[PDB]
Amino acid sequence: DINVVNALAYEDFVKLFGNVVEKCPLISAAIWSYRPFKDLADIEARISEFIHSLPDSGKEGILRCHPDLAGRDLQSGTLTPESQEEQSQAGMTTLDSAEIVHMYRLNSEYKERFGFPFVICARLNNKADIVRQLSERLKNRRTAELECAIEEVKKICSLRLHSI
Amino acid sequence: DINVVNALAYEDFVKLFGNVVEKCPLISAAIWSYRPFKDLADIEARISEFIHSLPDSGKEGILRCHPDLAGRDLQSGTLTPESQEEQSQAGMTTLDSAEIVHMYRLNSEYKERFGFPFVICARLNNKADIVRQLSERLKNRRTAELECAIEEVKKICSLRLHSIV
Ligand SMILES: Nc1nc2[nH]cnc2c(=O)[nH]1
Ligand SMILES: Nc1nc2[nH]cnc2c(=O)[nH]1
Repeated sequence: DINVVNALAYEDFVKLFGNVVEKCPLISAAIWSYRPFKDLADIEARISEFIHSLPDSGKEGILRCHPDLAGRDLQSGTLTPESQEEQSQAGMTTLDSAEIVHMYRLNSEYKERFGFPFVICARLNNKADIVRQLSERLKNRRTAELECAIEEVKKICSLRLHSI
Repeated sequence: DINVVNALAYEDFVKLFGNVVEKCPLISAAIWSYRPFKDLADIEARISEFIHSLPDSGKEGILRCHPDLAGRDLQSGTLTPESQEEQSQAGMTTLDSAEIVHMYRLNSEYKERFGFPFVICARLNNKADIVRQLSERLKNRRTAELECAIEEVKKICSLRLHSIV
């Protein structure tokens, strides 16, 4: 109900929507300035516009706020509730020993190449697609990869928003 | 050592500097793109330029990530380690029932007017100073207050950085 959303104090709006972009409450806090919203699509569009207004470093920064697939946070049970649901859904919590090592190596190569973590919309992909995509995007030039990666962020955000 | 800072993996740089702007690790994460940093001043300069490049809503967003002085999070013991230290140093952790209620009302008026929390460099102000600032700044136009508040965020950030040093 967008009417209830529109009457939210900023503190409650930030509590409700503060993690639609992983560890970036500033982004959802910002868009509250554009209330009232027509609908959830309006909120989505504002978030996309905000991300797009950022310098490249800002986009890279958003990426760096995301946890590795199957990395330290997943293994240590210190993911945000959203990342935990997403990573479980993509098969990350039931990887075997060889798969864990493989994800480590792939993540390591990616982050060494690009200087931010590998991000892919987990809810839209299964385990096998994830590995294929890691390997494929590993071949991208940095500018093209930044665009690709941010598109994945925007997909994650849309799903998060619609899960609320 | 700035050499040691420059050698940090982004994951470690974010871990160390991720809260120099309250609940805004994104800012520390972004500026790592600009390494090597010449010095501490370069880091602060990159932080300042990043914030300045945001739309006004982004600057408001940053403000909205800060907890109220003496507010719900302080009472619940759920402030960030830095925020707790800053507010304790400013005398917010030893207010009586009356004071706790009074902080609430001035903050309510302010946030209703401006649409973001009252932010002041707390390590540079005592109990009384804070109230006077709140009452004076309540008079500002919104355009001006945003600029005033963001300057305070940058002061807080500067001192958070120096504490790490
Ligand atoms: N959905 C999703 N994709 C990711 N890509 C990298 N980390 C994540 C995560 O936590 N969730
Ligand atoms: N230093 C400091 N100033 C503030 N102004 C409003 N909240 C805070 C806070 O947590 N710390």
